Amino acid sequence: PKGVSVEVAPGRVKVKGPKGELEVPVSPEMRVVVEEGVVRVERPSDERRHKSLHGLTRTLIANAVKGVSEGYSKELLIKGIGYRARLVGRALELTVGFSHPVVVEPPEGITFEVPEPTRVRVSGIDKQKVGQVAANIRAIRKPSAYHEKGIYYAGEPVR
Amino acid sequence: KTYVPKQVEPRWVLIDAEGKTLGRLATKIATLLRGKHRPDWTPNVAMGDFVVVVNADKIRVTGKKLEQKIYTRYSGYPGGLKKIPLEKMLATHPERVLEHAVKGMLPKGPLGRRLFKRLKVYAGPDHPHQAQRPEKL
Amino acid sequence: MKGILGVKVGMTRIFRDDRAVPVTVILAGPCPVVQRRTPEKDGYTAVQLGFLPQNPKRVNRPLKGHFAKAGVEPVRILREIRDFNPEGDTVTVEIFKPGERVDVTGTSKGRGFAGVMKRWNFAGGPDSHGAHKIHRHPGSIGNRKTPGRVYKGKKMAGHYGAERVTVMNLEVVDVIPEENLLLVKGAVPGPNGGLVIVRETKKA
RNA sequence: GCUGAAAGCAUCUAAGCGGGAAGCCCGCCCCAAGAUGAGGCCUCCCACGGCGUCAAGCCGGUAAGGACCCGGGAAGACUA
RNA sequence: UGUCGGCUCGUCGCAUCCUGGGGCUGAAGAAGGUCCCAAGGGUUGGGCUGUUCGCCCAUUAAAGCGGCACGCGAGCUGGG
RNA sequence: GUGAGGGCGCGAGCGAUAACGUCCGCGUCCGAGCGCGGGAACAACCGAGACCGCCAGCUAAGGCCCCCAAGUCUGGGCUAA
Ligand SMILES: [Mg+2]
Ligand SMILES: [Mg+2]
Ligand SMILES: [Mg+2]
Ligand SMILES: [Mg+2]
Ligand SMILES: [Mg+2]
Ligand SMILES: [Mg+2]
Ligand SMILES: [Mg+2]
Ligand SMILES: [Mg+2]
Ligand SMILES: [Mg+2]
Ligand SMILES: [Mg+2]
Ligand SMILES: [Mg+2]
Ligand SMILES: [Mg+2]
Ligand SMILES: [Mg+2]
Ligand SMILES: [Mg+2]
Ligand SMILES: [Mg+2]
Ligand SMILES: [Mg+2]
Ligand SMILES: [Mg+2]
Ligand SMILES: [Mg+2]
Ligand SMILES: [Mg+2]
Ligand SMILES: [Mg+2]
Ligand SMILES: [Mg+2]
Ligand SMILES: [Mg+2]
Ligand SMILES: [Mg+2]
Ligand SMILES: [Mg+2]
Ligand SMILES: [Mg+2]
Ligand SMILES: [Mg+2]
Ligand SMILES: [Mg+2]
Ligand SMILES: [Mg+2]
Ligand SMILES: [Mg+2]
Ligand SMILES: [Mg+2]
Ligand SMILES: [Mg+2]
Ligand SMILES: [Mg+2]
Ligand SMILES: [Mg+2]
Ligand SMILES: [Mg+2]
Ligand SMILES: [Mg+2]
Ligand SMILES: [Mg+2]
Ligand SMILES: [Mg+2]
Ligand SMILES: [Mg+2]
Ligand SMILES: [Mg+2]
Ligand SMILES: [Mg+2]
Ligand SMILES: [Mg+2]
Ligand SMILES: [Mg+2]
Ligand SMILES: [Mg+2]
Ligand SMILES: [Mg+2]
Ligand SMILES: [Mg+2]
Ligand SMILES: [Mg+2]
Ligand SMILES: [Mg+2]
Ligand SMILES: [Mg+2]
Ligand SMILES: [Mg+2]
Ligand SMILES: [Mg+2]
Ligand SMILES: [Mg+2]
Ligand SMILES: [Mg+2]
Ligand SMILES: [Mg+2]
Ligand SMILES: [Mg+2]
Ligand SMILES: [Mg+2]
Ligand SMILES: [Mg+2]
Ligand SMILES: [Mg+2]
Ligand SMILES: [Mg+2]
Ligand SMILES: [Mg+2]
Ligand SMILES: [Mg+2]
Ligand SMILES: [Mg+2]
Ligand SMILES: [Mg+2]
Ligand SMILES: [Mg+2]
Ligand SMILES: [Mg+2]
Ligand SMILES: [Mg+2]
Ligand SMILES: [Mg+2]
Ligand SMILES: [Mg+2]
Ligand SMILES: [Mg+2]
Ligand SMILES: [Mg+2]
Repeated sequence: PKGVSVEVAPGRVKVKGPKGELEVPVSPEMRVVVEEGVVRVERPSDERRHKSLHGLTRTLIANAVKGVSEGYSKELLIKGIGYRARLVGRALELTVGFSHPVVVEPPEGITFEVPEPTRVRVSGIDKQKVGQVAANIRAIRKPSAYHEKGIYYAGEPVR
Repeated sequence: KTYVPKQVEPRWVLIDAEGKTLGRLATKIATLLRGKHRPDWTPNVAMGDFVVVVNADKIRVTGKKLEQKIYTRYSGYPGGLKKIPLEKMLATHPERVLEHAVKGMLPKGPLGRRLFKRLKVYAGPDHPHQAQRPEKL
Repeated sequence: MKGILGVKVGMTRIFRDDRAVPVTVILAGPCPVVQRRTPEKDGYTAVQLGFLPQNPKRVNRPLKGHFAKAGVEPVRILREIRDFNPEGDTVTVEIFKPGERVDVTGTSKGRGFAGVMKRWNFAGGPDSHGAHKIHRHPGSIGNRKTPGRVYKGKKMAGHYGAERVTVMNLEVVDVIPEENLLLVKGAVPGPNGGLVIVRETKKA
């Protein structure tokens, strides 16, 4: 929680940092206890319903802090002969097998890059934004259940 | 020989809306539309307050009602039953929700219709600032 | 959103390159904008087009005052094209260029009290093997005790035609500014000498 | 499928988010203000002339306008 | 309270025949199997028999099932 | 006069531990109490046996958020469908 700038509102919480800042709407019936060089969260009870809500806001904010701490990002392996990505301007266009080569928009708050036609990272301040866009690309061509083609993460082949 | 009331005068009200529970609000509202709060009350006459609601768009409702609570509406035609979820209503013309909720709690006779006109519903707030705007809660 | 009034004159055919093309001759005669319709004080956007000149003898109506409040020659007929704000003067067949495509409205021919046979292209019954008093008749129209009534919509004999009809996506073949003629692909409602509005399509 | 707790892990879910059907809502064509909750815009006409004091009425004349009648119509049973 | 079948006109259900979407597959691909979502619309012509039903000929995206007094005789037919 | 009875609870046969089915036994209500309150409506389920009158009063079942009389009553739990 260094160089961070937490804050508090009715339901949400702010988190400022080198990277920027993000809204972090969180549990209403929860405590957003701000300390010196640290934050915190406290639940009004010990119910089955309460427990679940606690940990969420716990992590949720921590990732918010982590987001502006350094920022998230993810790999992307392009297997298969033709298949290969190409960063055109801000946006990613990548061929794979469709006669028409797919082009992908560059969403706000996210910045992907092709360090090589067989690699694509996706840098972002939001663990959420990161997560979707990652899969979005993989979706463009799931892994071939019968071979080894199309997008992949850092997870084993399908085979 | 019981007292029969004479020609009174409309008492306009002005109810809020935001936060208030749909059902619970309607309840009170109608009991104003009928005079049933005013001791000088009488069935056959019709002399309840001119209720005016504002910011009905901000009516709250418990549970999954926003999704589950569907309205029906049967056009005379075949397959003409057209249903509509609470969401969609509040999206589009919202006062509509509060309107019927009340309507459904007014007596079913002609003056029951007469009583409905007495209700002016909105979402702004701000009505046509006639004269009386005696806020209530 | 282009739009312009006209009258169906009749129809024949012309030859594109070396292949014949059936066409109806609309006449989108000069139309003076008589009033603009803005949200500011109308709630919606549109343009009151006028069409066809008129002798002030019938215009005795204070309509003269309407035409006056816009300095226009009193026309005979005027209808609005919606969501179409031109420039402050007069529309021509010129709004349309060859190759464009148009939707066209008109009042279909009046077929009066129609037989269900024609009104709804039914099929009635046998010209032969019996009954003989039910040839062009509709047959059953319901069921027993349940429902016990008839659907609001039931196709039954009645007034057919003389209704409002819009036909979609006609291509504007030719346009002769010389004499105010629109040339479309034939199929257009109303009878000759009939009134008809014409506008841009919805291919997109 | 993302982010994610209860439940140190894991989970598409419980808070929340994205993807997703000839289907739903709209969009397209027709009707539609008897939508008595009778809408709206442009223009035109405009005071009493006589009984009703008080009140909403009543009477013959009026305006802008309309109607009747007649000649007709790809409108039409009739009417419109 | 007229009874089968046909004819006319249909309309509703969905336990889906086709087209749309999806998981699994003993899914390489193509094709198929099976389950889940999904009525919007579609669901042919003839031979035989009173027929319903069914067999058959030639096609189809498919030639779904069922409710509506086994819908429908103040609509028709009248082969049974 | 009646010698078609009917439903409900209970106890049996028949029935298929089906039927607004049937056949006996005990009771009951309708029949004849389709008069009154409750149950949305409804012979026989719950309440109750209408001599007539009253712009009086207590209660029965049931009910007291609005249509609809009367508590959005008090206190302690549970349920998120
Ligand atoms: Mg760093
Ligand atoms: Mg990094
Ligand atoms: Mg990186
Ligand atoms: Mg980086
Ligand atoms: Mg307020
Ligand atoms: Mg929602
Ligand atoms: Mg239905
Ligand atoms: Mg529809
Ligand atoms: Mg207002
Ligand atoms: Mg005028
Ligand atoms: Mg239009
Ligand atoms: Mg439009
Ligand atoms: Mg022009
Ligand atoms: Mg005969
Ligand atoms: Mg004969
Ligand atoms: Mg005959
Ligand atoms: Mg005969
Ligand atoms: Mg005969
Ligand atoms: Mg019949
Ligand atoms: Mg009926
Ligand atoms: Mg020119
Ligand atoms: Mg000229
Ligand atoms: Mg994944
Ligand atoms: Mg996590
Ligand atoms: Mg456990
Ligand atoms: Mg975890
Ligand atoms: Mg959720
Ligand atoms: Mg979206
Ligand atoms: Mg979506
Ligand atoms: Mg219209
Ligand atoms: Mg109109
Ligand atoms: Mg309305
Ligand atoms: Mg004068
Ligand atoms: Mg005077
Ligand atoms: Mg006087
Ligand atoms: Mg005449
Ligand atoms: Mg005539
Ligand atoms: Mg299904
Ligand atoms: Mg099946
Ligand atoms: Mg399918
Ligand atoms: Mg395959
Ligand atoms: Mg499959
Ligand atoms: Mg025989
Ligand atoms: Mg066949
Ligand atoms: Mg059928
Ligand atoms: Mg049967
Ligand atoms: Mg049957
Ligand atoms: Mg039959
Ligand atoms: Mg007969
Ligand atoms: Mg018959
Ligand atoms: Mg028959
Ligand atoms: Mg014979
Ligand atoms: Mg024979
Ligand atoms: Mg015979
Ligand atoms: Mg006996
Ligand atoms: Mg007995
Ligand atoms: Mg007895
Ligand atoms: Mg007995
Ligand atoms: Mg029994
Ligand atoms: Mg007795
Ligand atoms: Mg009774
Ligand atoms: Mg009952
Ligand atoms: Mg009785
Ligand atoms: Mg009784
Ligand atoms: Mg008392
Ligand atoms: Mg008591
Ligand atoms: Mg009690
Ligand atoms: Mg309590
Ligand atoms: Mg309690």
